Amino acid sequence: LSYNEFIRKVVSDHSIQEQEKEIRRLSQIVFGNQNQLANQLSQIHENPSFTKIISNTLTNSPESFAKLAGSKTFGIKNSKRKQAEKNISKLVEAIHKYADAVENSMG
Repeated sequence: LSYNEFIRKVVSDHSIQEQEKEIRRLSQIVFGNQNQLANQLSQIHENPSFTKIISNTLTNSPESFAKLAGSKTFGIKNSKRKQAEKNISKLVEAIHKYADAVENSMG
């Protein structure tokens, strides 16, 4: 309702939106579905304290959520699979940034 408040909201809204976009881009690479983690994102949005649990699973057991993009044949990962794996770290970071932005907007 105040000018400074409106500015803070604009910036806050913006950082949320930019992370959502990057999460979609990275999810496409990791899982082949830019909305693969829609459930988890809305869960985090509702309660950002769930971010640690979800992030740990993504880091250590990503195929709990879905099969990774690409394939692995007799232990040999093709190029799509290698790119999927190499983007998990940045997907986790984007989810942490999203959670931080949501957590900050709440106050």
